[PDB]
Amino acid sequence: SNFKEADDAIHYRQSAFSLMAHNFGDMGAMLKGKKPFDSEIFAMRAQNVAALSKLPLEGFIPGSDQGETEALAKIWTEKSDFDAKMKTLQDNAAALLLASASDDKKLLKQSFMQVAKSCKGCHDVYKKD
Amino acid sequence: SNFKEADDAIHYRQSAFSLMAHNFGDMGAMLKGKKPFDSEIFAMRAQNVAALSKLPLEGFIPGSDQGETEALAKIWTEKSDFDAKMKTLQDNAAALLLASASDDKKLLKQSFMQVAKSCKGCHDVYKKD
Ligand code: HEC
Ligand code: HEC
Repeated sequence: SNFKEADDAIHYRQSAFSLMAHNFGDMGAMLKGKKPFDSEIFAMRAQNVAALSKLPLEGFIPGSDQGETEALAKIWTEKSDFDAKMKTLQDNAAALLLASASDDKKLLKQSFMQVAKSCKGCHDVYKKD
Repeated sequence: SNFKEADDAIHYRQSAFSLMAHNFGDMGAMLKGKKPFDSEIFAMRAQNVAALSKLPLEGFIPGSDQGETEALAKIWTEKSDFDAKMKTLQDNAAALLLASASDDKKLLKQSFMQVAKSCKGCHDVYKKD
């Protein structure tokens, strides 16, 4: 295994998701007008989200559904669909990174919403209530 | 500020460092023979370390030296030198990513050691004992 104990795998994936959320939420705040929009900071965030999105799958090792985690056990009996949702997150984050190189606000919002749908769609099925 | 409270900034930088350490340590384990060396996994790790190294500086916001943190207060009275160490970490991680595209083991070890010196050199000065 890549981790000494199961708790290390849980902490790893949780930390990657938390960092993803900070960067993704800053993009959302800018698009929603909650803070000033800045195209360079937006692109920096999109790069961070794309890089961070490659990290958490590693942490979903067998046997790491016990203890202090919000990951449902059915992740590991439906692992093919789970992995496919994670892969789609990657593609969507790559599209948002590409969109961040342009200044078309509607295309930015559209690409952002596709990533957001990836986050929520996986959570609704595979994260504890 | 990019963070709602100081504890959020602390958690952010701590999480980025923790993820960096997992990826960096896997490269070290492979170079030291503690686990089988794999050039593709090594390159994946080098990319992750380079991406993650761009994240933690954001978290060192003014006033976030109180509470549950190992960051010393002198980070903020010596912030120029601190930032310069972080920038050098970036350059070193970029060099290790470039080295990971080749199969020269001595050059890989040399580039890895330069990053490791960045980690320890900053810790020795700016992280609590
Ligand atoms: C499945 C394919 C997921 C996708 C895509 C995204 N997330 Fe998620 N997330 C998932 C799980 C199974 C869990 C629980 C992990 C655990 O071990 O507890 C999470 C958790 C989070 C969290 C909380 C992290 C923590 O501090 O404990 C956050 C903030 C989070 N996820 C955010 C997030 C965002 C912003 C996403 C899209 C950009 C996203 N996740 C995708 C499963 C999946
Ligand atoms: C200064 C310029 C640093 C460089 C370069 C690196 N690190 Fe570091 N690290 C630094 C500080 C000030 C702190 C304390 C942060 C806090 O708020 O507590 C840390 C902390 C860590 C940790 C512990 C994280 C945690 O879970 O709390 C780790 C595992 C860590 N740092 C690893 C690490 C590695 C592997 C580095 C090089 C690749 C590296 N850091 C560079 C300051 C600095």
